[PDB]
Amino acid sequence: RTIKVFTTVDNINLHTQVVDMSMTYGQQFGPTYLDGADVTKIKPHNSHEGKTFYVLPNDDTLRVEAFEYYHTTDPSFLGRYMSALNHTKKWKYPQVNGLTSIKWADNNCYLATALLTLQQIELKFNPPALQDAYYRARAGEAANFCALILAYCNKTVGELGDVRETMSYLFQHANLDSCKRVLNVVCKTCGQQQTTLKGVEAVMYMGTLSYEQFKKGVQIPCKQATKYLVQQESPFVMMSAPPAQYELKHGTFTCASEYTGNYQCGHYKHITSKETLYCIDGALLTKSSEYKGPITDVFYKENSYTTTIK
Amino acid sequence: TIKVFTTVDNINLHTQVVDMSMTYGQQFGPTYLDGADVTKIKPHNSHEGKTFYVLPNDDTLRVEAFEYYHTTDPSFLGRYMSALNHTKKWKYPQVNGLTSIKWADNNCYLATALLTLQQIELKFNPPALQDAYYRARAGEAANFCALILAYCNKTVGELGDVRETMSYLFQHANLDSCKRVLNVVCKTCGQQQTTLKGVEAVMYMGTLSYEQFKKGVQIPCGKQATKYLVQQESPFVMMSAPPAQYELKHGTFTCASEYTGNYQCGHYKHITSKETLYCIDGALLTKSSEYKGPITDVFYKENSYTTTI
Amino acid sequence: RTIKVFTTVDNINLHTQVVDMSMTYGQQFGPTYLDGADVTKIKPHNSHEGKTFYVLPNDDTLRVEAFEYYHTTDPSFLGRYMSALNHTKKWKYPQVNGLTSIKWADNNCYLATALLTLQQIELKFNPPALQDAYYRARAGEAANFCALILAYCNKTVGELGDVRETMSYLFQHANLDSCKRVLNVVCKTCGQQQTTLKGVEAVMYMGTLSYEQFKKGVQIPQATKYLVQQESPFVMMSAPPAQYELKHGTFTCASEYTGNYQCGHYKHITSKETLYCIDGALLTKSSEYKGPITDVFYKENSYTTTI
Ligand SMILES: [Cl-]
Ligand SMILES: [Cl-]
Ligand SMILES: [Cl-]
Ligand SMILES: [Zn+2]
Ligand SMILES: [Zn+2]
Ligand SMILES: [Zn+2]
Ligand SMILES: [Zn+2]
Repeated sequence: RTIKVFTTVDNINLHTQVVDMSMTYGQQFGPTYLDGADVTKIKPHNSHEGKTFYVLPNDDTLRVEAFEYYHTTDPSFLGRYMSALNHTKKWKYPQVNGLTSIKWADNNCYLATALLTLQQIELKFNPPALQDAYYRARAGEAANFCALILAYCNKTVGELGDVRETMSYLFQHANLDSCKRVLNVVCKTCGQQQTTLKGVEAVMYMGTLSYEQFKKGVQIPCKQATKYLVQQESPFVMMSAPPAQYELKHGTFTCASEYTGNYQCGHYKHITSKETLYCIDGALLTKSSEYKGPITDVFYKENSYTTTIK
Repeated sequence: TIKVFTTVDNINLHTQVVDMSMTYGQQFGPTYLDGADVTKIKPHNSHEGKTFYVLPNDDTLRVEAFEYYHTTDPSFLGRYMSALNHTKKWKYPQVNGLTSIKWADNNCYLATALLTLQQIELKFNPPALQDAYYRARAGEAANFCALILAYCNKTVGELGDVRETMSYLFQHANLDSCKRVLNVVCKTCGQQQTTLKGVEAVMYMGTLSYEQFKKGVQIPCGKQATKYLVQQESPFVMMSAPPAQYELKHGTFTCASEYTGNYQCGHYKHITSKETLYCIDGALLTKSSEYKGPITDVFYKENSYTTTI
Repeated sequence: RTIKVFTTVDNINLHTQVVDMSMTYGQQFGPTYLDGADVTKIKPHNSHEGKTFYVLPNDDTLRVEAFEYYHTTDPSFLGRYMSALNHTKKWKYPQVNGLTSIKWADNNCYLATALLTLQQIELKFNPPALQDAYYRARAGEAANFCALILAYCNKTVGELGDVRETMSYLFQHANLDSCKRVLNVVCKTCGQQQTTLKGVEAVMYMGTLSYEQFKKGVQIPQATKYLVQQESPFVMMSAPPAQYELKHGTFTCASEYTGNYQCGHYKHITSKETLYCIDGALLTKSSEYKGPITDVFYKENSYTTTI
């Protein structure tokens, strides 16, 4: 006695199947999932009739569809995505001041901070899987998008996390090709040193948080040199620096990432500049005319910059 | 070959003659020795006449398992044995009459559950859980903990919630004959009374004070309303609320659950009302005439209540 | 279409292999690793030609080589070592005041504290795998050594840890056989009680941190406990974390512990020309130190009491 169901790797190309009720899913399909739940070792139930089941690439049709949708060969990917998903579908994604956040759960403050930021910067993912989920995230269905993020960064639920690290991995799969930065390092001894970055390395800097400062001058070892921004072409810039007490002034930035705690007691909050300043702490929300605290990331809007130096 | 026992329940022992060359796995599939996964190792000497947990791989063991555990989930044993392998190394000291746990692997929430379960009238429907619950009260609380972790799909080290844990456990408790009746009075939308049975009858999330729950509580309807208790029939009630500063007065409650810390830095302590107030913090024990602190659960003794409203 | 690679369990006995490009590694070898990375499920790539791959003991040659090198029959060992390794190779091991530390990651403060201590106390591992890695640790390549420690102690990455617990498991595999301690407990009621410990139990004590005090007298259920004879290159004095003042050059190194439950942090203090506090990649100096200490290591050759 057999029933009718669907298998897929992308949840777009559905493949029609007739499962033997006695035999388990695993026997027939190998690794098999039902909205994250690993159903490899259980046997086809009745309620399953005409439901969609994620399976592993175990033929050429599914090996293509997978790579086409996910832009990855890693045969562990689905496993960890489905694992991640099984948890993230039980997380709460409340609307907070227009934005999909996450109620705090499983040290996920860094995923929340990522998710709030991604809704406020111009960006387009190269993988369909990521672009699709990024749309349905902004809507309010951000479970999938989170699972994919955890998957793409090889993180697991409960694992501690870094916003800046996560943004980096995600910007690999963003279309940032036409983004461009030009930096110049002036020592009176060793002369000049200019660099021309494209892609991810064009938008991210680790050293200071103030973008205005980054244009004027920044002191570094070669004794000391002067680093400044020559040309920036990108829709945003991310300015990261080791967490330090810093005053955020309204409307001088897009959003920021706060980090209290030191080791495994570390917590990210998200600050966003709107009509006034809002601090998004998962499901909780504060307002002030100005903000002071340990900031580690700051995002700034940009179109085209050129410096008035030499 | 040597003589050993396989079982799924550790009650029906099945006599076996294991080939010394071949590993356990080859002969039995997944095989465990007090939690330790011995699927890949070969029968040793010291094993003679020891009891080994195996997976349901025939109809005798498929029945015994479901009869004892009240679940068909073929991952259950795996996670129970995994859990067990750790919990058998935990310390379970007696603290003011009660089996606690020395702090280990973020287990403060299991400790708090365990201390509570010893102070509220309850009967588990699964034998596995009832059996272990008896041997827990005695002092052998390793198994009971493993089963709790198992039944709640938690793993060791995983952060935990007392209230969430109690809920999952009360699913397998016999609470059928428990009954609650609640009434919500708005001057706009009139009256609204509800008749809950089972788990939903004993647990409430909103406020900690049981006395206040009988008088009145304010909630949204585009207006706010008045919620009060009409009838309660159960041996205890659990009053949960988001952790908040609250004053515990001696002998106005059975036990409580305290929660300090915010994100992954959260700690549960257990407070119990006896001749005075005792705070059980794993293996540590304090006493005061009164207590003030962030409480999130309070348990109250009850037989039968009816309101004069 | 096939390429040439090497399989091994010890990375000393290399076994030459010709892998089918279509089939994955797993199909051909079972569990297969490339510097920790589990490559059981991926197929032989291009870059791999003439690289060394860790495999599981799946014949008697590799079952011997493994036990010879690791001194353990636990058939899970390599799995967890390679798993551990896959993370520890991404950790930073900076030099700090002469010593290989670790930048903080995955609650690893206790591994850092162990590692800093092991560089400052005379010790020899019985497993080759551990001695080999302990040399390459002191040099600066401490990824392997850490993986092996995590492996040998049945810990995983991110798992919370105890310095004293870790030292114990490690001293099992240290050659401490000729180490010896003699303790005497004097009650005016129940008379005298002396004990003769050898091996690991000879160097470790849980009760107080002061070695000088341990020689004079210590009160227990009361009675008086004192050290009669000590023969070992170091002693470890552990006690539940408590405020304690460290005086320069009265000890080798210590272990600090702030925090209570899962918020606990180990720092390492070392006595050199002055006092240095190693907190992973961070470094402090003071003329004196006061803080919650739980372990203190002392240099010793041969002690005998005048009591
Ligand atoms: Cl947040
Ligand atoms: Cl507790
Ligand atoms: Cl350290
Ligand atoms: Zn210069
Ligand atoms: Zn109303
Ligand atoms: Zn913490
Ligand atoms: Zn005595």
